[PDB]
Amino acid sequence: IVGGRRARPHAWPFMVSLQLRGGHFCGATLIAPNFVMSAAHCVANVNVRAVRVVLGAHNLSRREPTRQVFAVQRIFENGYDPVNLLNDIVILQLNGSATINANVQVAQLPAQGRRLGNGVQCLAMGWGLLGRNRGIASVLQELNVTVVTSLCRRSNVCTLVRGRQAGVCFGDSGSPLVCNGLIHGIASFVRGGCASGLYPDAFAPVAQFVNWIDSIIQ
Amino acid sequence: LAAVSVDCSEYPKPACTLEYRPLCGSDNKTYGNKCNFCNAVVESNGTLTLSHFGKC
Ligand SMILES: *[C@@H]1O[C@H](CO[C@@H]2O[C@@H](C)[C@@H](O)[C@@H](O)[C@@H]2O)[C@@H](O[C@@H]2O[C@H](CO)[C@@H](O[C@@H]3O[C@H](CO[C@H]4O[C@H](CO)[C@@H](O)[C@H](O)[C@@H]4O[C@@H]4O[C@@H](CO)[C@@H](O[C@H]5O[C@H](CO)[C@@H](O)[C@@H](O)[C@H]5O)[C@@H](O)[C@H]4NC(C)=O)[C@@H](O)[C@H](O[C@H]4O[C@H](CO)[C@@H](O)[C@H](O)[C@@H]4O)[C@@H]3O)[C@H](O)[C@H]2NC(C)=O)[C@H](O)[C@H]1NC(C)=O
Ligand SMILES: *[C@@H]1O[C@H](CO[C@@H]2O[C@@H](C)[C@@H](O)[C@@H](O)[C@@H]2O)[C@@H](O[C@@H]2O[C@H](CO)[C@@H](O[C@@H]3O[C@H](CO[C@H]4O[C@H](CO)[C@@H](O)[C@H](O)[C@@H]4O[C@@H]4O[C@H](CO)[C@@H](O[C@@H]5O[C@H](CO)[C@H](O)[C@H](O)[C@H]5O)[C@H](O)[C@H]4NC(C)=O)[C@@H](O)[C@H](O[C@H]4O[C@H](CO)[C@@H](O)[C@H](O)[C@@H]4O)[C@@H]3O)[C@H](O)[C@H]2NC(C)=O)[C@H](O)[C@H]1NC(C)=O
Repeated sequence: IVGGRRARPHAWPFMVSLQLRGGHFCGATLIAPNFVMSAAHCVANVNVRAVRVVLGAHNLSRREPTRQVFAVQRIFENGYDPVNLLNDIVILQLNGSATINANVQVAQLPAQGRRLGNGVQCLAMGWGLLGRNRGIASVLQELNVTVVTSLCRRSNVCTLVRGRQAGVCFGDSGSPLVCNGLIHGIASFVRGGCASGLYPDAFAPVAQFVNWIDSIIQ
Repeated sequence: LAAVSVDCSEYPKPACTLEYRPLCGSDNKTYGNKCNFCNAVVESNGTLTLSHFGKC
């Protein structure tokens, strides 16, 4: 996240880190005790058996007693298209079920096909880059964004930080976009690189997939 | 001798996905993932090469 600020410790206790042996590579959201949701493109062409799912994190660089660590048992996709960056959502089933406490809680999702309109105030967050070569965050960063309709297509939720070069960057894929308490996007892509100040960041529109989500999580 | 490579042939792409899988360039910059790296290789008009996988 470029241009944002440090979250308060365990402010967003549904925020998950996905990690391979080099550490963080994508974000995810806890949507039920044993299920996390992310972007399809994070797991495509990686060895899913190697991915550890970390709950309870705040500063990735530190040894945190809070953390809960799972492995992935199965994945569910729904026609992810890498060419067009469509249906960029996945659900990973954990090989166990989290303990719910102050540091780890399950997120709230909108009803199917609820649309945000132009100007809605949301928060984005993530442990990705702080800027073109300022490197990856240790401490979860959050960022106030606005939903935008221009320069976006209808199969995405788009956001933009007006008057600043700020937004999502590498390592924030799969992280939530939260709007009025509910989880509306999954960070998916940029264009023109990070924080261009020109093209809005694109999320996968969770509200389009709620029937599919429900068909897994009950 | 590690003969490290990425294929940047489908490049450029207007958009990148946001995963972090870093690549260390011959310019000693860390690129965030293959997409961000490959868009830079086509913009260097081919003089930017791969040093190794990971951060610089
Ligand atoms: C779902 O999948 C989960 C994640 O799986 C991993 O990721 C995936 C992607 C894939 O790679 C998997 O193959 C991979 O495992 C998985 O979670 C795994 O599960 C493993 C098997 O269950 C587990 O491994 C082993 O755990 C042993 C536990 O024992 C330690 O803790 C207990 C409880 O504390 C102690 O009684 C033991 O003595 C021991 O260590 C010492 O513990 C205490 C002292 O007793 C501690 O003290 C500190 O804590 C105090 C608390 O009050 C506090 O006062 C502090 O100040 C301080 O005193 C230390 O002294 C500690 N000593 C240490 C840590 O060194 C381990 O014994 C065992 O390790 C040994 O063997 C390994 C192999 O040779 C060695 O590498 C290692 O160094 C040791 O020699 C081993 O680690 C994993 O921990 C865990 N992985 C995670 C979380 O990443 C789930 O199990 C699975 N769930 C399912 C299927 O249901
Ligand atoms: C950037 O975005 C952020 C976040 O965006 C929102 O959240 C995300 C997740 C998405 O859902 C987005 O879509 C949302 O927009 C924006 O932050 C939001 O700002 C709003 C105001 O600008 C705000 O609304 C108003 O809340 C006031 C009441 O707040 C209390 O209680 C609630 C419930 O707990 C809590 O959310 C608040 O933070 C606050 O909590 C108290 O805080 C104090 C200070 O920390 C605590 O006191 C200290 O506590 C410690 C504890 O150890 C210690 O004891 C100290 O000694 C002590 O001093 C206190 O304990 C807390 N209480 C509790 C119970 O925990 C309202 O009064 C206000 O009222 C009216 O006005 C509004 C405006 O007209 C009306 O809309 C409204 O209807 C009312 O008429 C507001 O409703 C949100 O709370 C806040 N959200 C979050 C998550 O922080 C931000 O605005 C945006 N910025 C920009 C610039 O766009």
